[PDB]
Amino acid sequence: MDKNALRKQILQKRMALSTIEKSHLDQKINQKLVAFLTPKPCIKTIALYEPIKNEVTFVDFFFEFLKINQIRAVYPKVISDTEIIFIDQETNTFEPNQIDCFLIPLVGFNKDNYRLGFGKGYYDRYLMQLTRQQPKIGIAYSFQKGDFLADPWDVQLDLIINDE
Ligand SMILES: Nc1nc(=O)c2c([nH]1)N=C[C@H](CNc1ccc(C(=O)N[C@@H](CCC(=O)O)C(=O)O)cc1)N2CO
Ligand SMILES: Nc1ncnc2c1ncn2[C@@H]1O[C@H](COP(=O)(O)OP(=O)(O)O)[C@@H](O)[C@H]1O
Ligand SMILES: [Mg+2]
Repeated sequence: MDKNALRKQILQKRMALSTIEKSHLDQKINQKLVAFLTPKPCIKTIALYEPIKNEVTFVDFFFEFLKINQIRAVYPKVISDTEIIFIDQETNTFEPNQIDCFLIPLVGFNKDNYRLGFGKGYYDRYLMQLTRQQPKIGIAYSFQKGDFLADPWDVQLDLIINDE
């Protein structure tokens, strides 16, 4: 349904979310997230993101679950307008394969688990460098589901953790 039309629609529905609901959906999601990792304590370095246009938020206790398990959290930083890189708190940059798992922010997703981002293409571009079959998990509210045809360059997400 044209990636652009489906963006404005979902993005707007997400911006109209009430604090209490958002809170109720982020809590649920962060919990499915903690229960998602524990059963495979192999992730030593994980890719997160800094919630922006009302995206799913990462809660305090989630950051604590990573703290007591010595898991490093690296975040995306746009270099120019070409590519993005991932760095940690001390600002050291970790190469693509130094990252064991990617928790990705998104606007929408279709039945084939393809992502719909801001339209820049940084993630599709980046996530092609992963040669370790690292998990590409999309984080999102259950209503971010959308019907759109994927382009040849679109990266397919392995799992889409949502409030369900
Ligand atoms: N929290 C988060 N959300 C994201 O979806 C996002 C992020 N992290 N992680 C890195 C990339 C970068 N996404 C970007 C999206 C848009 C523009 C951009 O074009 N900015 C406009 C601003 C609009 C304006 O004021 O005109 C510009 O042209 O300046 C840059 C980077 N990304 C994707 O998952
Ligand atoms: N892996 C890639 N290599 C080269 N160009 C890309 C790649 N991925 C995306 N692009 C370009 O960047 C743009 C990103 O648009 P789009 O895929 O719709 O963004 P989004 O993933 O945020 O929905 C596309 O028009 C495309 O031409
Ligand atoms: Mg794409």
